[PDB]
Amino acid sequence: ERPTFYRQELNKTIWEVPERYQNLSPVGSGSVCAAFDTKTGLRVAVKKLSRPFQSIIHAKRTYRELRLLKHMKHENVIGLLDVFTPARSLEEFNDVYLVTHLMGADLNNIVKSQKLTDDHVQFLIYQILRGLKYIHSADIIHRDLKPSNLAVNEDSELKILDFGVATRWYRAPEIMLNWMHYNQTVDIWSVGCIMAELLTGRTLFPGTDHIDQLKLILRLVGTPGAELLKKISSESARNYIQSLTQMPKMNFANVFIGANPLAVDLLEKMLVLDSDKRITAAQALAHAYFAQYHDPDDEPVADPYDQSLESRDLLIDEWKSLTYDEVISFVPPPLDQ
Ligand SMILES: Cc1cccc(-n2nc(C(C)(C)C)cc2NC(=O)Nc2ccc(Nc3ncnc4ccc(N)cc34)cc2)c1
Ligand SMILES: CCCCCCCCO[C@@H]1O[C@H](CO)[C@@H](O)[C@H](O)[C@H]1O
Repeated sequence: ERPTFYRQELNKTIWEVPERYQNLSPVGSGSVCAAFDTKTGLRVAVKKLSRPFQSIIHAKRTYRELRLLKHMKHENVIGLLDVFTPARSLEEFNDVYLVTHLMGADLNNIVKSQKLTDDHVQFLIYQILRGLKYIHSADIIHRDLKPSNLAVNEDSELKILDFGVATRWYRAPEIMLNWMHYNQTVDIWSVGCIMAELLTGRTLFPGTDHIDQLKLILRLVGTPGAELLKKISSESARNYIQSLTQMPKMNFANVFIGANPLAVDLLEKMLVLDSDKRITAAQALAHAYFAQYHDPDDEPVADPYDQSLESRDLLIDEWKSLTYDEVISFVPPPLDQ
């Protein structure tokens, strides 16, 4: 069933791809070409992974990304159109290519190139939360949500991805404080930071580093209360928190001047320091702010995903063979009609 492959050098890089994919053109940097998919009609991104089996960290990362992308089947989350290698045997297996729908803009472009209406914010944050509900239901935490990880087309349809502007700006305070474990609601923190930026056109917490990032956060939300202090396991974190000059929680309505009050109320529900008290993605979808999009009959959950597999301690050649099996067992999506 093997397709016919053709070779081409593109910016001093070899590219060996099925005939299916035509008119490869580099779009930046592994490395990515825009292509025409003759099978489907669609414009695609073909990403040739960089040194996928260089080391155990690379091989594991390769395996994890392939497995995750094979699992994602939701309108607001990146999906896999195809995965291929030009190898006809495991023994000649060294290259992995991923194929996805080609993206135009990201949300860093739309924010930095527009003044967004409240109506448009409603729709974009809705879709982010709808993809997160799905991702979170598989017990997956994104951990890296920021505008550049959110693709948005000319129809304002949005997809969550991970390309793999500081990330720290959108990171929950518990990750700043190097918390041992963290909750799925770290991602809700990020959405709050993103939503804020879409409403104001400004980075909410542009910390120059991690201590500075905490400082800026605490300025808005206040220093921890005695309920929250009681939940700090770390002796060192606990001392440092108790060492702070107490700051009061700001009223977000006096900060987000001119914004829709329902949008402000939601921000108050997302940007809570205590993560146990943060609104969840599924709860967020039912907030009055999304009254005109929310459809509890069309906000699906994912099948369970076994994370134990990508976390084993295996040799390079074993991750390699496992990745090969995932490539071979790939079943393509159905075409539209
Ligand atoms: C590194 C890594 C490791 C493990 C998992 C991931 N994740 N995780 C996810 C979630 C949690 C959201 C399921 C998604 C991914 N991987 C991912 O999104 N991969 C991806 C992202 C962007 C592209 N690239 C382009 N695509 C579409 N148009 C373009 C147009 C231009 C351009 N330069 C690039 C592109 C290809 C693959 C990522
Ligand atoms: C000084 C700023 C540090 C405040 C960090 C507290 C915010 C995190 O909140 C904490 O998240 C944990 C991780 O999932 C949970 O186990 C705790 O119950 C929760 O209170």
